[PDB]
Amino acid sequence: MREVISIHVGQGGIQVGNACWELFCLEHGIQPDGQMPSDRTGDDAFNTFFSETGAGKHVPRAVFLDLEPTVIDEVRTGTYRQLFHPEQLISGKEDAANNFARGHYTIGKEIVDLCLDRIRKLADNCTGLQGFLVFNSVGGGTGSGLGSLLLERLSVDYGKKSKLGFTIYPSPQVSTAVVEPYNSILSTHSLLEHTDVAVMLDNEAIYDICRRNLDIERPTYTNLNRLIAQVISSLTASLRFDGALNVDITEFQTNLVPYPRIHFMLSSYAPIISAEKAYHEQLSVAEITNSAFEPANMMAKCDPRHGKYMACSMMYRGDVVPKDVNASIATIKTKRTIQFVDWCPTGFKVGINYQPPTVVPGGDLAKVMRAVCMISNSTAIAEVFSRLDHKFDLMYAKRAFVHWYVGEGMEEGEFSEAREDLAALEKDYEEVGIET
Amino acid sequence: MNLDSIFEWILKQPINYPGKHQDSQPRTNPAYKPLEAKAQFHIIFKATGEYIREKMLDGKGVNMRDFGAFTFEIFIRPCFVPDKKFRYSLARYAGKEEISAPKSQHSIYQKGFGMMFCNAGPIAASCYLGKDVVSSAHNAFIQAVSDLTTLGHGLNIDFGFVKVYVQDRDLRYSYNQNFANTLNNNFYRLRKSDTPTSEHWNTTYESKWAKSSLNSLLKRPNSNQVRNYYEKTLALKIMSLDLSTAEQTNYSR
Amino acid sequence: GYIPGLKPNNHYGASYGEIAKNCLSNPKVAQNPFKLASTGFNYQRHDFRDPSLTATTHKFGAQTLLKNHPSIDQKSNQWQSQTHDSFRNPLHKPN
Amino acid sequence: MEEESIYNLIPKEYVPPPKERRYRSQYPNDLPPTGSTFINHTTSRPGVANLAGDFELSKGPHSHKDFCSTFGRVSTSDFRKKNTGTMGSNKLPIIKPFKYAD
Amino acid sequence: MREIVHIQGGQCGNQIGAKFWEVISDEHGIDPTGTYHGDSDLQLERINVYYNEATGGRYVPRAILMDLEPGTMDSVRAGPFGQLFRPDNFVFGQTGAGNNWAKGHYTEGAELIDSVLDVVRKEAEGCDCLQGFQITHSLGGGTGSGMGTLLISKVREEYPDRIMETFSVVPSPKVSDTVVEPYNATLSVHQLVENADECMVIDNEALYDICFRTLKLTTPTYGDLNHLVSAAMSGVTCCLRFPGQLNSDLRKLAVNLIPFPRLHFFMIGFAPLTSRGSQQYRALTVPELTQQMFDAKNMMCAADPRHGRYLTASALFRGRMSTKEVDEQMLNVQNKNSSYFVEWIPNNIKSSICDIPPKGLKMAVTFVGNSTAIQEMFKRVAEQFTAMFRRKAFLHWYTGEGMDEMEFTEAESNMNDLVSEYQQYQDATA
Ligand SMILES: Nc1nc2c(ncn2[C@@H]2O[C@H](COP(=O)(O)OP(=O)(O)OP(=O)(O)O)[C@@H](O)[C@H]2O)c(=O)[nH]1
Ligand SMILES: Nc1nc2c(ncn2[C@@H]2O[C@H](COP(=O)(O)OP(=O)(O)O)[C@@H](O)[C@H]2O)c(=O)[nH]1
Ligand SMILES: [Mg+2]
Repeated sequence: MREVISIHVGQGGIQVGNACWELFCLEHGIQPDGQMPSDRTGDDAFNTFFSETGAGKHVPRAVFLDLEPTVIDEVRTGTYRQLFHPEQLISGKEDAANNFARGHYTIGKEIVDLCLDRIRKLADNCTGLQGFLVFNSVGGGTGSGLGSLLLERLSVDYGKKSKLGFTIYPSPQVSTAVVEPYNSILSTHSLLEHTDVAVMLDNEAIYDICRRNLDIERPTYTNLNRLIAQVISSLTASLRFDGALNVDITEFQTNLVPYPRIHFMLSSYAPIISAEKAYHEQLSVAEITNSAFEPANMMAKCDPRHGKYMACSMMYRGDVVPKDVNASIATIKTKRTIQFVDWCPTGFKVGINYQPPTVVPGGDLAKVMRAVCMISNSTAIAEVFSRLDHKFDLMYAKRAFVHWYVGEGMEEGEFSEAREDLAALEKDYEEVGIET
Repeated sequence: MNLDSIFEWILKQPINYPGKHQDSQPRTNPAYKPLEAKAQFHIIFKATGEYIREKMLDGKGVNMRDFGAFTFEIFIRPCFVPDKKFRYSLARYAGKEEISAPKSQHSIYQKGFGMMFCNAGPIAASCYLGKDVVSSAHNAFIQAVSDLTTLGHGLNIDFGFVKVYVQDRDLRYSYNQNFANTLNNNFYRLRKSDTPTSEHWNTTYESKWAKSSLNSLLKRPNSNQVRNYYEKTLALKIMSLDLSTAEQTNYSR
Repeated sequence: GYIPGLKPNNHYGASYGEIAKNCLSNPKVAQNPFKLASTGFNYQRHDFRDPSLTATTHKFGAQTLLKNHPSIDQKSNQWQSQTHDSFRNPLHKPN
Repeated sequence: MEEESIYNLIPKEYVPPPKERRYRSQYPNDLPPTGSTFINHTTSRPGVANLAGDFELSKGPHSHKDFCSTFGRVSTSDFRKKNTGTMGSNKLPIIKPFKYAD
Repeated sequence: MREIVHIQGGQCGNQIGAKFWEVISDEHGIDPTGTYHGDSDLQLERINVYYNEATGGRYVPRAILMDLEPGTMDSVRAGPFGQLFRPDNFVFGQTGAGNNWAKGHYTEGAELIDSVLDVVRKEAEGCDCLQGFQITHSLGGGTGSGMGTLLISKVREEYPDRIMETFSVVPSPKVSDTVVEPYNATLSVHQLVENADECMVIDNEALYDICFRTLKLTTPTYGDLNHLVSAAMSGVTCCLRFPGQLNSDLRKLAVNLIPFPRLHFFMIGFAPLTSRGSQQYRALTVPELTQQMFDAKNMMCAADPRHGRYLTASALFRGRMSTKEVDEQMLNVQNKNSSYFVEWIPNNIKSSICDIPPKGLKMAVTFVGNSTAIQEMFKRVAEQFTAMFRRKAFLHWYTGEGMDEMEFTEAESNMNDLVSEYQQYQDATA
């Protein structure tokens, strides 16, 4: 009776939702056609993600948005053609061309109304709506712009419903576009006061994880999407599987957000081990939680050793026992390389689930009986904000590429106020981090 | 319609003839004040009229893009043959051939002798206006076909030495006798080898333009004086708001 | 993106999915009756002549049009639209 | 409600706070990532970065930065005199007291 | 959906367009009879970008062929794939321009261009969603450099919101077959820099050098140069026509390649080009593709890219490859050449991936780069222009057809100012 609605906007959001929904279908046993696996053989656990249509198949509680017809048309052609509602894969006619102003003032206005129609058409059906999940690529025009418009409209239309954001900021030095700081800072302004929880998913860190652990020297976007889907499944499995210590979606904001302004945080996962050397180690809960807190395993390119810890939420799925979790937490607390802020004596919220992680054919991970996904709030996140700020100031000093944004209806003063908002956001973190 | 009602006809509906001619445009030279829409539209046609004969005084004739062609026939007598689009507007006008040309010479430029273009360059420079606004103004007026398609609306368009009449659909024209005798005096103009082929680089364009018939249509004002007046007026523009404040009394004197 | 048969010969009143299925499952849209290749040698192999010519002059000069026109099939709309049961069962799909 | 009076004339102006501080950032602009192995090509680094979380990341013999590495190129009197080369000038620097103990 | 139309004019433009349409027909599997025989499904999904569907099941390019002389088009019609082009779009004169800019822009261009404007309007209105226009022509020819520019101005003022592309053949001073090249080239450049949204210059002498040095073939011909130009042309729209890891259309390229409106001149290149007796020895990998991409000899223009600094560049990768190695190589080549990359913009290279390599190939890359080194050719053209203008050579032909030296003075002033403000950013420091 509890439902979460996933919003996928932009090419990155679509391509991560593909893996997420493939993982969900495989984990719940639903065929790509949308049916139970043939005439070979319900626990009513699929209700969190799927809904019964009254005759046979299930329909995912998702909506796809894009202005580029290519990805959506190719999805429609693909083998998951019969799974989604035909009018849930909303597609545009012209791309925003990496322009935030286009997708926020010119093109996205003719599609946001239809998206709102579809989203309320999905929301009125569910009775126990837990919240919303949104996936978008920040370094993209239509992605950031449409995400901004959707968040702004959803806030006023719904009020107290929680929203979770899994954004992908540009990497510190490695990227694919040349104008991404602009729409990056603009979307940062848009989401700062509109999203309740933001989870950092920089690509460079995931490339590092793959190279170091999975021993893959030729990785593509598919591996990154599979890892993100595993993170999402580990986060959500408490809402649909029995466990010894349950945590609901409403029980994350109330434990990881000390103040309303500060809700930016990064995630981690463990174990991430290739099958060639996977279980030639014991994978006790102690070493998997040690690997999770290891700084090199951060899913975002940040060093927690450079700042204090605010709060930590970690969830174990498998055959863990609370006493072992307590022992591991005590060991981590006694460890000196990791330090917590003074006004937070206890900073761990633990959840336990008995559903072991599922494996996908053609994947890279190994079939574990134990796993842990940890999301932490720390003051060290400000380094990415600082390095992103420095990049923007270089181009903006010489009016570089500004005429492309001004000519699309955006006022000149937007950049200055966005810079001020980044400055204030940085203002918050260092002030709260210092000892009283 | 005496070449002035056409100006009124073009102006009173902006939607049917949109363009930059409908509103005033700043002059290229700041020493010249702008002109209102009707005044600048008349000034342009004055300069074009002066431009046409000056080229026509030479052996080279001129034509418009879609309104007739100022040519001449050599056995020198001009006729101002019309254009095909302008010919379509005429209904009872007989298509009598004037200039005898063979099948080889098909384009109006080829069957001509010294065909020109009436470039917007010299016209814009003479009137101290932009090139685009003059071009748009010509395109606005060259749409006399729409007025001509309507019944009646007789036209006697002068713009200088030619005198062309337009009946219901008939076309008939008259020429200045003095200009006609001018063509038949000294017409070295036809051939090209008369010049010693040395002054093409020795003589600058400014010397040729200084002695040209253009740039003498309008009086040249004092650039310093008009700037002094404008700056003085602009000073009174902004700060004359208050009159009460004195801070300098001078009661007795 | 471009379901082929819809535009050139406009399809009549029916569902978009149904007409798309009909114009994709149809023959043609493939196979070489002429055996040319896109690489550019069978063009000089072939002749490029249309066998629908005759003669002219001194009597009639319009000439019959190309084969891009139906024949025999001239048959009224109510005939196609209204038949009782001789169609594929809409919901048969053997299990 | 509202009350009419003379003193309501000449309404008061709007006086907002002048300006908030432009910024304050204590992280350096160029922070080398801990495990960033994007950078180890043509360097004696076994597929891992510094991994020590060092702001500077001092570089030794190989490094990774060159001005004109791959497409660089666009006098008789000038030449190499006595000891301009690396292996010339068989001389040594001067001494320091040293610490060791730390 | 987001389809583009093709406009070609002049002898060089028609020659380029013939080979371009031959390559397009081959890569979409279109026989000279216009019958689709693609081996896959998605060679037909996006075929409407260039091919219109008519009754009888045949496909047709939405191209307009135009010139003042019918001599070129009657020859191109009799060539291979000549039945694809449609004589209804063929508009021709009967006089020609004779390598004169005045004739091809004022007398014959104006009176004849109404019909081609009509046909372009018809095609554009028939198109559902027009992505933009592309035009191929030469600046050393009379009818081309004049009439193509006038048509560009007209279509630009009629569709300001649509994008515009041109593939321009700049004349070269070493191998020059026309003695009046500086005049019409400068005149056409003056209007092109003002009107065209994107410009990509092509040099015949650079093509000669590339063909003789990389391919190492003894007998170059215009066919090979046309083929290389056509491959480079199709490399830009590969991402638009086919799915890929990172889709990118022409609008996205302009945003990422245009820092300021006036700087819209690019040089292009294609990889891999290998001598047929050596690719058994070469290895087709991402590093090899990137190094041949950034090699100066591979550039399609005589300008040396290492004489200036790259403002920005774009790379279009073709083939099933991961974003891993492409972005690694981009970052490495940018870090290793800090001298040649301007420093006040960080990460000035854009990378896009599409999954369709050219037929018979596994991987290929098309390079579009904006570098401050294009000013050199403009300077050398200008120096010839002023030297041959000071003596008033061959100006009687031009002044006998409506123009005066004030237009030339205005054109040369704009070109020199463009060069100055174009090299201004080369020396700029943060
Ligand atoms: N992690 C990850 N990021 C992706 C993926 N696909 C795209 N991105 C991100 O998306 C950014 C560029 O935006 P696009 O995905 O091309 O498309 P967009 O965000 O919708 O914006 P537009 O290009 O205007 O359509 C890149 O910088 C990537 O970081 C993916 O599969 N995985
Ligand atoms: N690449 C290429 N260039 C050509 C071709 N034909 C002519 N050119 C170039 O075009 C220039 C002459 O252009 P021209 O024929 O006068 O152009 P037009 O007046 O518009 O017909 C020469 O300098 C050639 O370098 C061709 O087939 N391919
Ligand atoms: Mg995109």
